[PDB]
Amino acid sequence: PSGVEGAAFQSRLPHDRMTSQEAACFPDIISGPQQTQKVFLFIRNRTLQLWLDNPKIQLTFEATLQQLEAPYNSDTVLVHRVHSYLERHGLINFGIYKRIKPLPTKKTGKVIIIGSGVSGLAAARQLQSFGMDVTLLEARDRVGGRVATFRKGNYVADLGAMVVTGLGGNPMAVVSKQVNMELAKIKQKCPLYEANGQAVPKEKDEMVEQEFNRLLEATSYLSHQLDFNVLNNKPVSLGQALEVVIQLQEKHVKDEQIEHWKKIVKTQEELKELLNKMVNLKEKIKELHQQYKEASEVKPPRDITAEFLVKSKHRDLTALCKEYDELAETQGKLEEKLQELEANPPSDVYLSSRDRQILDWHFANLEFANATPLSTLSLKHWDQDDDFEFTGSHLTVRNGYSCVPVALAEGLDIKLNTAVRQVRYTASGCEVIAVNTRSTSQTFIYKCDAVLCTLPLGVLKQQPPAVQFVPPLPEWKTSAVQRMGFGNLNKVVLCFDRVFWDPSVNLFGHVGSTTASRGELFLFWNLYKAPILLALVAGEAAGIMENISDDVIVGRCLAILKGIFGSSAVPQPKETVVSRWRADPWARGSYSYVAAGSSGNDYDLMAQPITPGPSIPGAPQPIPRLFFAGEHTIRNYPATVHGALLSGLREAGRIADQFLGAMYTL
Amino acid sequence: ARTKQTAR
Amino acid sequence: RKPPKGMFLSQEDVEAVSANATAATTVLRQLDMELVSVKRQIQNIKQTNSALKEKLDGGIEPYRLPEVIQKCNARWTTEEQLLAVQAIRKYGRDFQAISDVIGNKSVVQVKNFFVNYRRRFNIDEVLQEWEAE
Ligand SMILES: Cc1cc2c(cc1C)N(C[C@H](O)[C@H](O)[C@H](O)COP(=O)(O)OP(=O)(O)OC[C@H]1O[C@@H](n3cnc4c(N)ncnc43)[C@H](O)[C@@H]1O)c1[nH]c(=O)[nH]c(=O)c1N2C=O
Repeated sequence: PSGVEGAAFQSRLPHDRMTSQEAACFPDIISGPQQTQKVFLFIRNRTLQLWLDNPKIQLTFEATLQQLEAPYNSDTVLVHRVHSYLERHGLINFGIYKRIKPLPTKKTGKVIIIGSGVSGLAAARQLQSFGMDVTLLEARDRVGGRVATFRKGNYVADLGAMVVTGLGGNPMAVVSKQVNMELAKIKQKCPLYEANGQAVPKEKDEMVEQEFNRLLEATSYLSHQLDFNVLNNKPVSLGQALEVVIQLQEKHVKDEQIEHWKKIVKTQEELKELLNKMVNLKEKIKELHQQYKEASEVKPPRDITAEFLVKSKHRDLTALCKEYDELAETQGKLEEKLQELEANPPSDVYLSSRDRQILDWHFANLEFANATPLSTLSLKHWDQDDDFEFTGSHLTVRNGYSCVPVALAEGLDIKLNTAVRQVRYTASGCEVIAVNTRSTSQTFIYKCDAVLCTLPLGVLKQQPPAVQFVPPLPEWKTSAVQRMGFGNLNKVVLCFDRVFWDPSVNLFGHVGSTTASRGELFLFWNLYKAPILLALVAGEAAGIMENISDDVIVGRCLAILKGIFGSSAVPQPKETVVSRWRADPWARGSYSYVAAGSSGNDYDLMAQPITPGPSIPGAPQPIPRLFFAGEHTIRNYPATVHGALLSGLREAGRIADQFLGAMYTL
Repeated sequence: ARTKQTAR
Repeated sequence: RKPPKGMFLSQEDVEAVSANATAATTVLRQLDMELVSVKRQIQNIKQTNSALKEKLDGGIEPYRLPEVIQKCNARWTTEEQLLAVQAIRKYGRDFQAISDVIGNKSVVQVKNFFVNYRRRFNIDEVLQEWEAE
């Protein structure tokens, strides 16, 4: 889409309709005349288009009105109400951008942000953008959180997220214009190579993918059309629904074969019964013909009974002879209906070992996409957010996805090597106790009005607790925390010094010996200018390969590589880096998923902020003091970098509304 | 979650 | 609203694979053994039906007699009449076979012959006796 309707779409917003969250800020317009609404939508929409057209500089109210046209630029209070609404919820003036109206001399309010992960920096810049006092506490010695880029010499490779899942409606699209980062399109063609070292033929390769895609749809049928979502009081996982689908089809192969072979025995019994009638016809013919020859011996002139018995036997024998030919002609038809059936038997097996070994690889990829074994994804919900997909090609960063978080950190107050370890939120404010990672003796106390918590769900999940909440989080929260899934996925970075792969191929897969290792080093990427190959460990392989030394993982990687490229063409790598996100204390995992028994409505529970109890009994219910952002708090966009950033934007909006007041809801 | 490296 | 073409997913199948974890392996095993039983069963009738095909070699070519190419005449020779009366006793109302035995009388003037000579040759007594068998 283009025009002002494109600005709405590029902002994840219906152009022709007013959102739940615009209704709450503009209830007068929602219940008003359908014409004022349309006014509003165009009054809105337009504004986003100006922001998008030049996102490197602040979009001030004055400029917006100046470029709005009659009759829209009349009700200035509406344009004020709109431009304030957007700026506040970070649909405009978010990211880098030169500031037309430099920041206020005196700040109001004090928020501590836990973690300078991408969500963290997003809120921070926004809150600071809003005249607030922001301080970010990072346990690491670098920013970016799960956005981690490895740079040595000219080698560059992300250990963290490395793809921009399409610019259609992507806020990263705005950031790209702002922070120049080299985005490279990813050629989707991917050829698989079995363990033997030989490429799978296209006919099998196309044949297998379609079955996998068909199989997925099948599960959806089970879920939505047959209410297959509980089983012995437990919730059905996608993995369970895949086996039961494959099983039902295997069964159906056997069902077809039994029908085909039963058709055979039906004919053979007819044929065998038909033969019996032909023997017992022939022997009747044998016997008569004797009688005829015997009766014929009486020589003429014979009296007429003897003459009858000659002619009489002749009719009988011929009569039985025309029978036996009809029978040997029904024979003829059934003896070919039997080579027809042998000529057209059904399929031997639904799937052979080679097939299931390639179909493993397609499941490995699905486990990579969800960072978890398919036996954990909820059947009903694992793809709840599979509707807000961005459009366009997926892309990589050629210069390290680490540049984005580093760009965001510019001019913010970040305490590095600062491990928050206890959060105390009270009616009158909060204090955060953090220690020093380098030296754990050194203790720090941080007092503030609100605390924004971008702690990964893995860190949030840990027993015993990496971080103490006093008072404890309420059960409605903690139980949402156990229900959700935090998955794992790891990468191996192979740093060579010759280029020996098909350079025109970004990605190519390795097929596993077994279902159990379907994720083990199953896929490689040539994304980087330098000679760098990068290899994935997903599914059940993921958590296991963390118990194995680099040199073993690297050795296995080279072996798969040698078998596919020739044992001579594969040098030793000059640098090697293996990731351990599950092991990592500041992540305890990779990103999240919708575990069996969860739903996208846990992701909403995660975002609801906590309002603490009254200090003195009978005191009025206070302000909410603790809030939550990061990848696991945004329902329509979990487990991405853009999703985490949007949650940051979200809370900065929510924070500011609570402590700076909303002056746009009149 | 859902499925990556594709434009659907 | 219907599963992808080729997928076979009916309600009844699906309970039966999930009653317990083992059930899915079981049902498949029954179909394997059940399929094998038909294959064993075939190769008997395939063998037995091979036995009978051998007992029927040569066909019946040696036991055949040539064709009686005989223009149908009208008048009734006294043998043609006497052949007839025995034919009725041994055949009943099967006019074709009775018209074969005689050979030059077609099936209508068989029927006509029963009419005109019914009193003269005491027919019905013959038929009564023919039924008695
Ligand atoms: C291996 C891999 C690959 C991909 C992706 C992810 C991964 C892992 N992800 C997900 C994002 O990485 C993640 O959701 C986001 O970074 C959240 O980002 P987020 O929501 O900000 O989580 P964070 O870890 O960045 O922020 C948490 C911060 O909190 C800090 N911290 C923790 N405990 C602390 C404490 N006690 N005190 C102080 N600080 C503490 C921690 O060090 C970190 O800085 C992708 N996303 C995307 O868009 N494209 C992609 O290709 C990918 N990718 C591959 O496909």
